Amino acid sequence: PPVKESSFVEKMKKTGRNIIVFYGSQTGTAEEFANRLSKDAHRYGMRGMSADPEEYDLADLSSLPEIDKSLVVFCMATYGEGDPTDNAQDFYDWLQETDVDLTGVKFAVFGLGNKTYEHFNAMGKYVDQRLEQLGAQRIFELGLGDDDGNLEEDFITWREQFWPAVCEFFGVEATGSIRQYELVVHEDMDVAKVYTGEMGRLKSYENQKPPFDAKNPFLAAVTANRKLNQGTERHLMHLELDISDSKIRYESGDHVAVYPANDSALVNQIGEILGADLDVIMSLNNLDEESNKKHPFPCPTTYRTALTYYLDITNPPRTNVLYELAQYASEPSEQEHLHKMASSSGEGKELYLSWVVEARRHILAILQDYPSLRPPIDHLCELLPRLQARYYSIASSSKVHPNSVHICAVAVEYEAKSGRVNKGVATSWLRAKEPAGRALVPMFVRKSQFRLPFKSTTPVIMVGPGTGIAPFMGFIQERAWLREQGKEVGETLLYYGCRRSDEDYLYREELARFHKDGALTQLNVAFSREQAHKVYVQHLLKRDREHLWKLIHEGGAHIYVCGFARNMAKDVQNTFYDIVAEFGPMEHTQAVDYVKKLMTKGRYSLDVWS
Ligand SMILES: Cc1cc2nc3c(=O)[nH]c(=O)nc-3n(C[C@H](O)[C@H](O)[C@H](O)COP(=O)(O)OP(=O)(O)OC[C@H]3O[C@@H](n4cnc5c(N)ncnc54)[C@H](O)[C@@H]3O)c2cc1C
Ligand SMILES: Cc1cc2nc3c(=O)[nH]c(=O)nc-3n(C[C@H](O)[C@H](O)[C@H](O)COP(=O)(O)O)c2cc1C
Repeated sequence: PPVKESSFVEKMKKTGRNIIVFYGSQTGTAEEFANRLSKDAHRYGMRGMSADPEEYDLADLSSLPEIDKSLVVFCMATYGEGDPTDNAQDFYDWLQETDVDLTGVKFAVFGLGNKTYEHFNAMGKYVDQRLEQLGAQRIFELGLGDDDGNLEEDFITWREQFWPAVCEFFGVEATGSIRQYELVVHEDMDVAKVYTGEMGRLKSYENQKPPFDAKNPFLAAVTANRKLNQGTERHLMHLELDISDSKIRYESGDHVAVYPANDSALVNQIGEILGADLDVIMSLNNLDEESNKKHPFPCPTTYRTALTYYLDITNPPRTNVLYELAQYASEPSEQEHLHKMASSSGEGKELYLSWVVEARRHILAILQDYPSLRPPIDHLCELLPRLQARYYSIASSSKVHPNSVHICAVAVEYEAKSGRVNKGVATSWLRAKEPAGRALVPMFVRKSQFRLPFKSTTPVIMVGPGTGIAPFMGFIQERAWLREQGKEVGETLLYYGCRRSDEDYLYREELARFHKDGALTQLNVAFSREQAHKVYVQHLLKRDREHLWKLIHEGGAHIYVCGFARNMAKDVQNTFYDIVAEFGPMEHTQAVDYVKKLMTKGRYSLDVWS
């Protein structure tokens, strides 16, 4: 229940703006595009602004025609079941209820989707179709960005054609380095007025007061951090975060989010190579005193702190960041390279995709491989995108561990084609937390729809290969609990998979116990590498087809699938089609409808992380 800002049309009028770009984003991709489009307004004699549809009354769209050459653009990402992003929720519901007339409104839509989902860019497709039905006229074709390929490139391609169309329609042409903030170094700063990594209110990390959430995370102490796998090929860990006194509620199936810190050595190095003093206390105030975002991140603060807690310094810099940096490359060929990274075709496009994206070169890596690139630290901090929270499937039951949130994660570390060893931000940070001054992890809980059945007699079929075992340790703790409580619990099956029982069989002992005690009716483990051929969880599902069909069709069984690989989820889904087709019996097509029907009925749940 946020307090809506005043009419954005009136705001546009007052600031002389004629184009507004709204973003339907969840993890910032769409926000960045909207901001990039809004910044483009200038290059064409127009003045724009970006905005969060949740903070406004979209009904005011009907007043947009009161501004000459007015235009509204929508950058929307599609989520769970072709649903809108949280922030675009009210807009979505509204578009369904309203009879409002938008005659004279000119709009354009760029959708962010993926093709590896049942409803590709549903949101974008809807916003674009609905706006026309209400009477608004499309000024440029709907953009169907695909994140399965390179969304960034699609955006660039769409955009390179968007503006010429807009210029042609409105009768305006092009006009051939604009900074969003100004630097204000502080000399006398009461130490108590300097942000040191809090996400929200000053000193909120130190003075913790409920309720806790994304904007006011609870600093949970790590009471446990142990190695889960037996071998050393990889490092899988299990942590326990104490949420006592936080008044935080959670149930198995929910995800726990964390705000990490970047590697100090990496931060230190970025400062070193630029010759900048990371310990300078300062602020970056928006040059547009009209905007609401007065700072790119909590200020005043030091660079070190920004680079440490507020900025992303590990993922590959996007085209516009490289483009704005070119100016700081004292070597011609390098300045040229950076400048051409944003090309929509040719060698320039090939270089960004192979040398930047594919090689996973972070900013420091680019500063090293292009020795002439020596930008001022403050302009860099303005260009780098914000550091995001990382999510994890809570690996414990709140009925058994009401005061603790468990995590099961695989540490990320790999060789990038850039030649260096890339480290996962959150997993490295977590791996380093020792129970000891106790080690704290800023966190919060995100409710999900991944839940055990309400009726305890209902059979549960769990499929979780590798790290996907995470949410299931909670389910098993819970089901075992329901039994201890004397209640009647139906069958609980676990289809787990790993490479070798002696390499990475997670929770081998715990699972063994649950099975012996009957908490786990069946412990089916696929050891993918203990023989020449691959053996995965679906092969076991196929093996037990007769019993699973009995549990599903006549037992009311609920199915759960969790893990990284989207392909694994598809393979598992395919096996269920075949099981249903065989024992119905029924044709493949009907088996597909049957299984997809289990989903819409809440009997087939997924928690895929890719
Ligand atoms: C809802 C949800 C639930 C999840 N649950 C868990 C969980 O419970 N347990 C768990 O282990 N993870 C889980 N994750 C993944 C987790 O959120 C993080 O993405 C993961 O821990 C890595 O984060 P990080 O900051 O350590 O690495 P980051 O710095 O975020 O780097 C991640 C990126 O590195 C790149 N990358 C990784 N390996 C390679 C490679 N070898 N070659 C090239 N590029 C590579 C990819 O772009 C990958 O996206 C879940 C994710 C989501 C969204
Ligand atoms: C949990 C989750 C669910 C998604 N569901 C869909 C979907 O149904 N359809 C689709 O086209 N894309 C889907 N996507 C892909 C996103 O729309 C795409 O990655 C978008 O770039 C994210 O933008 P954002 O960072 O602005 O939220 C999903 C991504 C996640 C993480």
